[PDB]
Amino acid sequence: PQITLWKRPLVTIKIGGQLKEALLDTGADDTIIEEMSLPGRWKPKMIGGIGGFIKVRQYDQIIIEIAGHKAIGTVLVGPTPVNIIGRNLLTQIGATLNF
Amino acid sequence: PQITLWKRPLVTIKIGGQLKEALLDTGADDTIIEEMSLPGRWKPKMIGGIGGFIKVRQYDQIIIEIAGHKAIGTVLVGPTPVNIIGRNLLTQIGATLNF
Ligand SMILES: CC(C)CN(C[C@@H](O)[C@H](Cc1ccccc1)NC(=O)O[C@H]1CCOC1)S(=O)(=O)c1ccc(N)cc1
Ligand SMILES: [Cl-]
Ligand SMILES: [Cl-]
Ligand SMILES: [Cl-]
Ligand code: NA
Repeated sequence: PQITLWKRPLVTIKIGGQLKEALLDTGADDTIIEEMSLPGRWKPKMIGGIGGFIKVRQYDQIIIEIAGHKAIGTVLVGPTPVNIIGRNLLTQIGATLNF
Repeated sequence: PQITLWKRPLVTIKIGGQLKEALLDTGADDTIIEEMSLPGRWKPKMIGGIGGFIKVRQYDQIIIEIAGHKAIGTVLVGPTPVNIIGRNLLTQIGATLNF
C-alpha cells in the first residue's frame, strides 16, 4: 500500500496466531508489543522514548505478519501505549517514506 | 525523495530562523522540537509515550521548512530527546509510507 498520514497508520498484525492492531512507526528503532506470551528465551534491553529510558524483554527471531507481509525478527515486550512496528521490521517488509 | 528505514529518517529543517536535524516520525501525532523560542501565543500540553509524559508548550500556525518543503501547523516545544516531525506536518509535505 501507499499509506497517508491524516490518521494514525494502524494495521493488523498477526503474532502467536492472534490478530492485534499496531502502529507503523518510523520514529521507533525497534518493534515493541504489549504484554503477551512469546516462545523462547529473552534478553534484557534498554529503549528510549519521549519520557526517558525503560527496560524491556527482547525476543529474537519471532514470526510476525504485518498487514499481510511476513517478517521474522526481534520483538520487544514491555509497557507501551500501543503495539509499535518499528524500523527493524519496517525494513524487512520493504517500507519506505516518500514525499 | 524515497527514504529507506535502515537508519533513522533524519532530515534538516528550518524553524524560527534556525536549522535543526529532525526525525520523520509516522508514529508521532504532532511535531515536537527541543527547547527554543517561537513567536506568539502558546498553551501548555502533556504528551507521552515510552518512558512516560513530558510537559510542552503548544504553538499554533508555525511555519517549518522540512527538507525543502514548507508546511504550517502546530509545533510543540519541550524536553524531547529528539526533534520530531509528526503527522500533522508530514501530511502537508505529502509524505506517505509505501510497501
Ligand atoms: C510511542 C509513540 C506512540 C509516540 N512517540 C513517537 C515515537 O516514534 C518515538 C519517537 C522518539 C524517538 C527517540 C526518542 C524519543 C522519541 N519512538 C519511540 O518511542 O521509540 C521507541 C519505541 C520502540 O523503539 C524505540 S512519542 O515520541 O511518545 C510522541 C508522542 C506524542 C507526540 N505528539 C509526539 C511524539
Ligand atoms: Cl530484527
Ligand atoms: Cl497542525
Ligand atoms: Cl493526501
Ligand atoms: Na501562533
